[PDB]
Amino acid sequence: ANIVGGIEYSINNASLCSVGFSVTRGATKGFVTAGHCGTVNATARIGGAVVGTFAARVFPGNDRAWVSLTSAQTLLPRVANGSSFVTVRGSTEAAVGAAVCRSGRTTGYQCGTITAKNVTANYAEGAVRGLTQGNACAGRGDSGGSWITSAGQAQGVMSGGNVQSNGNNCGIPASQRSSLFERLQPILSQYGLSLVTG
Amino acid sequence: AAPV
Repeated sequence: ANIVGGIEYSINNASLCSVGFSVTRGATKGFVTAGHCGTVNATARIGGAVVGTFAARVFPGNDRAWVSLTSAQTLLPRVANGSSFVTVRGSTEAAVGAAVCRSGRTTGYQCGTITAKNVTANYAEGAVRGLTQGNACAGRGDSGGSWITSAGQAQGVMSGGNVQSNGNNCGIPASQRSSLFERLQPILSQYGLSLVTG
Repeated sequence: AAPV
């Protein structure tokens, strides 16, 4: 499968999540995603084909994971934007007020600005600390997807938000949205990964 | 907030 930020993948033929970013670990290919999407060794599929398994994750506390893929997958330095693509150029962290977009299988590519950093989400499973908050909307299924600037600087992966009864926070004003992402930097150093760029 |  072609691995691009934002596309859907399933875990153990049940849940759906979105791909965050293509990365490598030495000769191993992988992608970073949300920790709440799977447990170590869970199987990931893309378009009904097995592509790899969860190699590690932390959730709750943090919300991160990486899936190691088979040799046959094609990693690309790109994030889905409808039928087009945003090229990943690096991982400079943007500051509060920067504009940012996110991509995932449920709401597509949405943009907004970062409103706060170091936020705690109180999930049923336990607290998740250190999240960055943006006001781009998102829905159930967007988790693990990419957060990136239009300039191609990868910011992190989708963790959660104040989803309403329709499954997203897209029907409420930007002013009232809380969409949280796990920072990419600590995920790359924690697992020794390098981002694929173009 | 909820995960996703």
